[PDB]
Amino acid sequence: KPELVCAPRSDQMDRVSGEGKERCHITGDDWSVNKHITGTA
Amino acid sequence: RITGPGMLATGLITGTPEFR
Amino acid sequence: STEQSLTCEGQIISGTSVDASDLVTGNEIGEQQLISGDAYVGAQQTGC
Amino acid sequence: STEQSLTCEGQIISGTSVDASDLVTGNEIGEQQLISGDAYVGAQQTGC
Amino acid sequence: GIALGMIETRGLVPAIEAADAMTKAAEVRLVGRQFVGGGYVTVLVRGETGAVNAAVRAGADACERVGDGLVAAHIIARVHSEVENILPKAPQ
Amino acid sequence: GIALGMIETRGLVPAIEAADAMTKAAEVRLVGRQFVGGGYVTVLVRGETGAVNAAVRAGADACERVGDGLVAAHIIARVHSEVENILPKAPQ
Amino acid sequence: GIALGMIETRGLVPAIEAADAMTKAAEVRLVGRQFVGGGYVTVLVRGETGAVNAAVRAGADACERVGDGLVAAHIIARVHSEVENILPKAPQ
Amino acid sequence: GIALGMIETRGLVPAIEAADAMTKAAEVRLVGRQFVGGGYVTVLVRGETGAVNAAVRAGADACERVGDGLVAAHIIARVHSEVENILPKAPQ
Amino acid sequence: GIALGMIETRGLVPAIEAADAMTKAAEVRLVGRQFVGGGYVTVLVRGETGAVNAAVRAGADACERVGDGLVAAHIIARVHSEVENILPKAPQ
Amino acid sequence: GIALGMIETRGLVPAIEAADAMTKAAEVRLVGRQFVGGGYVTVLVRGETGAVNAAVRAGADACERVGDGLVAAHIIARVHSEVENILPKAPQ
Amino acid sequence: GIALGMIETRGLVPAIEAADAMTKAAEVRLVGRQFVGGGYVTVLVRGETGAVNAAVRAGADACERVGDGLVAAHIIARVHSEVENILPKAPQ
Amino acid sequence: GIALGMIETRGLVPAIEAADAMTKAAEVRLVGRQFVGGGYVTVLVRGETGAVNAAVRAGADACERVGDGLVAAHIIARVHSEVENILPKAPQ
Amino acid sequence: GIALGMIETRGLVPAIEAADAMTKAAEVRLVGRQFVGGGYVTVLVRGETGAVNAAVRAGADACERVGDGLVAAHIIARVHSEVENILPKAPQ
Amino acid sequence: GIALGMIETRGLVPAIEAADAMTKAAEVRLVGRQFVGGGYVTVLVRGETGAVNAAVRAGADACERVGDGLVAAHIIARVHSEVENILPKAPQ
Amino acid sequence: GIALGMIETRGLVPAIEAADAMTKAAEVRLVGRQFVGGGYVTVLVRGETGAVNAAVRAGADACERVGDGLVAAHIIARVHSEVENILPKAPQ
Amino acid sequence: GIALGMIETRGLVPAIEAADAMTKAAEVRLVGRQFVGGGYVTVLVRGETGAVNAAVRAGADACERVGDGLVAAHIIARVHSEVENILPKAPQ
Amino acid sequence: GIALGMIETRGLVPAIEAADAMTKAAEVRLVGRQFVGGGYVTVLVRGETGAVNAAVRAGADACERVGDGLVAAHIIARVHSEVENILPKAPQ
Amino acid sequence: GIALGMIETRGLVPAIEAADAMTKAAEVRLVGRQFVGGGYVTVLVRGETGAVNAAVRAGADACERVGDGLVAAHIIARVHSEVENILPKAPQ
Amino acid sequence: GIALGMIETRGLVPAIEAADAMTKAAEVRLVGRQFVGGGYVTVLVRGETGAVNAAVRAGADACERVGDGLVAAHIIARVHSEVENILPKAPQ
Amino acid sequence: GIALGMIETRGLVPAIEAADAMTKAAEVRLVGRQFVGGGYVTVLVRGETGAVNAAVRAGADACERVGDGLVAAHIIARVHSEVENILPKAPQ
Amino acid sequence: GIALGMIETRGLVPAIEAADAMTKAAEVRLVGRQFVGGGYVTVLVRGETGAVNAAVRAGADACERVGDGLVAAHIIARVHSEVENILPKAPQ
Amino acid sequence: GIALGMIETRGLVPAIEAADAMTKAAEVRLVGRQFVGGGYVTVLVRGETGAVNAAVRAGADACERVGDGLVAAHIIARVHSEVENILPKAPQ
Repeated sequence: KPELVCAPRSDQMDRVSGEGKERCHITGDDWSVNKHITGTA
Repeated sequence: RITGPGMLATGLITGTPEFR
Repeated sequence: STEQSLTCEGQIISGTSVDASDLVTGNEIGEQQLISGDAYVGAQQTGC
Repeated sequence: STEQSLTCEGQIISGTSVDASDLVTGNEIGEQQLISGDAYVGAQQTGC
Repeated sequence: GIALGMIETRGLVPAIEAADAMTKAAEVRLVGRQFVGGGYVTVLVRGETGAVNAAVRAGADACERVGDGLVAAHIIARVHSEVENILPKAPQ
Repeated sequence: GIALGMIETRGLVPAIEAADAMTKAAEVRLVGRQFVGGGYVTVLVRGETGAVNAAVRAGADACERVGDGLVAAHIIARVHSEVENILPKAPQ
Repeated sequence: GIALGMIETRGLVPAIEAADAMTKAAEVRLVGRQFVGGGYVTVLVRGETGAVNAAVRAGADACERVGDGLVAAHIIARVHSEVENILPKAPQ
Repeated sequence: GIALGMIETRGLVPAIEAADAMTKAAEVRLVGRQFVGGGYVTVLVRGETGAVNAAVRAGADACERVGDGLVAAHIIARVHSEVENILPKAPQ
Repeated sequence: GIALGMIETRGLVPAIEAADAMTKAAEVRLVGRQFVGGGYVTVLVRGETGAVNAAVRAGADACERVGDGLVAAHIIARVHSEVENILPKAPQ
Repeated sequence: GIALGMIETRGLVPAIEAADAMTKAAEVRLVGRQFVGGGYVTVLVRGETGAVNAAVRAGADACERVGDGLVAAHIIARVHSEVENILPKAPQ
Repeated sequence: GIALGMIETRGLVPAIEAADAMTKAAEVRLVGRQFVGGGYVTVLVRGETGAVNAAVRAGADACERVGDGLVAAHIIARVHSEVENILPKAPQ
Repeated sequence: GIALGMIETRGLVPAIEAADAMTKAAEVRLVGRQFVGGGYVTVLVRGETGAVNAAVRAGADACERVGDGLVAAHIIARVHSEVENILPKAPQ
Repeated sequence: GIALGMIETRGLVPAIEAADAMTKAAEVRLVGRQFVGGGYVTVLVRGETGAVNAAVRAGADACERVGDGLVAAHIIARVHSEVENILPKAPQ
Repeated sequence: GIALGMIETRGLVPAIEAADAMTKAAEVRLVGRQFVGGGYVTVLVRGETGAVNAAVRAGADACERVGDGLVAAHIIARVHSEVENILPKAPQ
Repeated sequence: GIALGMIETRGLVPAIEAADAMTKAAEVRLVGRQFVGGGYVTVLVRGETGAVNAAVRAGADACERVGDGLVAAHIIARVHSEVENILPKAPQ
Repeated sequence: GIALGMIETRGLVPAIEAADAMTKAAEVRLVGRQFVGGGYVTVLVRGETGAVNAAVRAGADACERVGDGLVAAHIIARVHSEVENILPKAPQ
Repeated sequence: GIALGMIETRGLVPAIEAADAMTKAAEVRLVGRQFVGGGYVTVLVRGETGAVNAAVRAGADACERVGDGLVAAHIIARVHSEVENILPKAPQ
Repeated sequence: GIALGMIETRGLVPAIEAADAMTKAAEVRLVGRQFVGGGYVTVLVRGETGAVNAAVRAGADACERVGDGLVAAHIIARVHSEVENILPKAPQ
Repeated sequence: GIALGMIETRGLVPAIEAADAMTKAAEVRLVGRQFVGGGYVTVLVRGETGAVNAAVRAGADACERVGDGLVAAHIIARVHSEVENILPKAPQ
Repeated sequence: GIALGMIETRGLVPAIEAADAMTKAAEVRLVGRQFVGGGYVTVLVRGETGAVNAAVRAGADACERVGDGLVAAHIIARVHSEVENILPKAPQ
Repeated sequence: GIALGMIETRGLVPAIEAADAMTKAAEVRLVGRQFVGGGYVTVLVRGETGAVNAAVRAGADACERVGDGLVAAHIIARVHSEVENILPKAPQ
Repeated sequence: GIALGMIETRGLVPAIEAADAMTKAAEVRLVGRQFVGGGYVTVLVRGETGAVNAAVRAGADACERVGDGLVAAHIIARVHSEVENILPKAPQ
């Protein structure tokens, strides 16, 4: 596992900054998407 | 060959004397 | 491309064509034959 | 010259073409400019 | 239709073959079979100008290698009124 | 029978030989022997497709070398209804 | 008009383009679009022999580039009365 | 007759051409056209065994170059009673 | 029919000859003669596509060597409804 | 009977030939023709085990080289009670 | 409007994505989605020529990546009256 | 629709051809044909901007090789109010 | 039991053999046979999870070497209620 | 519950696995299981945008390896009102 | 029909097999079997020439490798009236 | 039953031994013992397809080693009705 | 039926496997299971002669690689009355 | 839907572009536009948190390439009541 | 119309030049001149997709090299109804 | 449960160890211990398909190196109802 | 609210910070905190899928840098009915 | 069923995710969640052996990488009655 659940604060600024930030790796049935899925932003 | 729950966990299970 | 349906005398007929086509089938029989009288096909298919 | 009226992503948009033609004139002002937004002309002339 | 398509053959066997292909291959209506003499047989078929062209081409190829073969294949898009007197009109 | 089988020969003697061979070979009914003119004699037989095929093959072989010989041997499984107007119905 | 002109394509977009080019090319009547299955779609037009020949020729040229492409272009100047039972009368 | 003549093709344009050539060629009665799915189209004719052999040959070599082509050409001289249920008696 | 066949020439002598040839050769109706200006005269004939094609093939040949010459020979097997407004309905 | 014999072929023509051979060889009942889709046609027969064994063997031989080909010939001497629902009972 | 814009795709997911991209991009009225068979699906839209061009371009771009991608992208600015009988009027 | 499209030609035959290709290509009215003198003929079409672009482009491609050729194919998306006085309103 | 076992095959003969093999192997009630189209046939069974594992193994082996063969074998130990709406209840 | 998520698979077994995994993951109602033809099966579900993204991820991962495989996984957070006329609302 | 098909075999087992194959294959009627003497059995069928050809070929194929084997397989398309005195009239 | 089983032997002693073995082996009915001539003696049994298959197998094995030997062992699962006119019904 | 199918094996596991394969394979009933002594175990079934043959072959194939294997497979199409005294009437 | 999603851009053109893409992408209701000053333009959309996230992501991608560019993209799932005074209440 | 074409420039002079060119170019309705701040000035025109495209292309040409120049040139064929609230309805 | 698991051994000591290991390993009920004869001992258990698999493997492994060893270890998830007549129900 | 979102931390101070950030960020209910033992503290929130994802992301960011740190962040859109027995219904 | 399946994890977030996968996967019942201390949390499920094997495999695969991770995943098909005293009967 990466040492920290959430990515380093300086690694980058997220695409969408608040309550849409992808820095933290939230496992489970989260609203993220992967390579397979199309139709996303 | 035959997909399903029996294919999900590999080497992480213990205590299964499943035949063959 | 098209040779524009030349008549036997050499004049160019333009517009709609009843001439031979490679994509078209069914009307191929007797395409190459030179049929006398009034011209209804070009001088390419017949060779007139 | 039909070629095809291609788009930025590479899909051929066959049929009626509003793209600029060598024969046609008067619709050629800023024909090659990059107008962001909805795609109306092929990437053949403007690019992307 | 008033166009006329004619096929002349050396013998009767090619003439029958030509008439068969002509009538099956378009709307054309078979009008006559005239023994010109000396072996020539003419099969005359009347129809529209487009239909007659399809028939005559089919007939000419049908009888090209049957017997002595095709002497002449002719199409008249519009026959003059007077020529219809010397043309076969009856079904036979 | 509806199929038509025709043999064309140069001279009457091969035609009668062709008619004899055709009518003996299969169940084909002789419908006509036409003098086309110019020394062509056509014999026509109407029968079922199998009989017509067998008869015509026999006819061509029999009269192949008899006299001047053969001009054409033709089999038509079905003749358009319009063509039947230019075919003999009974021999003469 | 009785001549039949058919165009077959891999998909419906080429078929519709062919139907448009055919109906515009000459005075022919669209009589049916058939979904043969397996991605083959056939368009049948009915008209005069000269009209159908012109229509099918233009239709074949237009739809060749469109989509997967053209499969079959066929003109039949006169279809036998038996065939017409398996031929659509009007578009579905 | 009772014999059965079948021609199977990849598309409907070859099937109609085969059906047209078959019916014109010999005394056969077109019975059915089937959309087997996946592009296969079957045209079935009935008649005398000799007639069916003539028709299938005409249909096979007439529809070979049109469209994707000819898949199967086949004759059955006599058809069992059980099979008559799986064959289409009515023209379509 | 509705197919349109136009022949353009440099002068009235080649135009009148072309008009005479077109009407004599095939079954078409001469609908108009137009003085385009600049010495160009256009004769327009109408009829079925088969007849119109035969007519314009006859007209082009006839007027090639008469007078200044043939400018354009064109066939429109089916004209849009709008274009019929700019075409003379009958010669005046 | 109870024994089940299936022959699957690509296209209909091979399947009709297989069905004729099966229903001629032994006392079996043609229970169904199933257009599986994509060109697959299945013919199912039922009867006694010995009769079905002969029927399916004869069918496989007959349609092996007919048309596109044979896909599978399968015999089941006794199908489960549950499977009887998916099997056809008599043909369409 | 009278212009037609069609997008052909492999599968249904690209078709629904293409349909969504069209109706969102420009003023095009969806008229239906047709299951051609063999995996093809087409979505037809209607509107003005300018709107349809923008719609078809947006649709083709949006569906290239999705799934098996698109098969054809075609604009027909004006459809002949006959073709209107084979195009859906409203979606189902 | 106020967009103006114009096609000028040397002779009436290309002008009629261009007007046919234009009106067929898209939904554009034909608003007159002016004989400019010296062999020139100008056909004016009015419609929506997108439709006019497709029509004029289609018209230029059609009459380029017809007769003496195409002179000018021009588009004016919007004309000044004063200029509309010098434009024909309906076909003549 | 509520576990679901599915076997997908190319053609119907492998599917019938699979369904027969699965039902005979373990306590699995056959529930449906769906024609997916394009050659795919699927057989679905329900039973206890242990039974379905044995049945699916047998069915996969049974249909592996039959015809075009097997495509997919899958076991779902528990199926959500919403998916019950898209599962056959009894074979038809 | 507006966001639409569609998964397209080759065969019905991977589609049922996708539907189960899609529905188990989050609160999405299964609206349709469409047989596109040619082997394509599409399962559409509807729900809130957050749930749909979770559902489609589970389906794409679950059905990726089952059978022939996954074709497309697509999400549309809001479909145009026109598109809903082509979207199933209850699965049959 | 009147065509005669004959198969001569050594022993009765080959002959009865030939009779079954001959009658099954084509539309012919068994007119009798004769024990020639010295282990010769002749089976005779009468019918149309087309059927007799198909029948005899099926009989020759069937009995070639049965028992001692096939001696002869003959087709007389038309037997002279005299030979009918020696031929069997109906089977015994 | 209807299936026919036949054994051909050189001499009568193997023929009678075969007949005893057939009737003792399975539930079949001995319907004839025929002196073909030249040595051959044929014993025919009739019964169910399964019964006759067992009966003939026992007959062949028992008769093989008795006397000059065995010439043929043949089954005919369905006997065409025409072929029953040359089959003994009750033994002589 | 009356035919008796006997399978003999060394041990009981192979015999139970063979009784399970026999009964499932074809339409037969398990009359008994006798312990011969010294290891041998015999399983007897009854059914139609054709069904019993299929069952025993399936039974032999199933148990030949289970335990010490198959010793004897047998069929008796008709069992004499005396032997029925020493056969198990019904399974214990 | 009470979540708040905001996109900031340099220049109004990206702001209008972002609002079009954000509203069309998902179910977010546009709530205002504010000229910050110095070239910054902010557009605020409310809606469900899941839908608002999808909208903002779509808007950011679409407006990034247009004009000077994207400055910020934000979502607040539950905006505190004190901040609701400074947010626009609806677009004017 | 609905299509929106906006040109963003630095300073008022380029914006006035762009606005002058856009309204002159095609049938577009100048709807607003917005001072974004920081030197940005945006001119929005409304019209049909074809007309707006001709305006935004022409308008970006004029002001590309006027003053500081052009920042963004955008076209939206169909703006979502929500966005229309944040767009000026007429230049104040 | 129906599932049957049988372990055959040489001598009793392995059978008791196999019986012990089987019952301890999984939830299987011991139903019979049978002395086949000649040193064979068979131990049968009944349970669920999953339980029987777990038990039989446990029993087979345990008794391999005990005494003379293991002869067979057989699992039958479902036994035809007929076989249940010859299976013990409780050990004695 | 049926979706579950869990944050696990090392210590209680990060847990309460996560609970405060999670609850103030989105509309969720803090349903419990559990002292897992070993210095792990899990805070659980129940809400809608959109709200939960916003909350957990707010929770993870808040407690990441407070105390020993964040161990796990998890969202379960659908929690099985059984799982709810191991989840606190309401906060302590 | 009585087969016991245990999954042990470091923390509670992995345990709840595991329990969700286990119960969702197969027909198991969550019977207990044990806090072993030191950050070990165990979830116990009871069901039939086939169901538990599927449930445990799903739980191990689902929580393998969730949070701190997975410690152990075991399956006991039959627990000794003594061990039942230490296993929870229902969870709290």
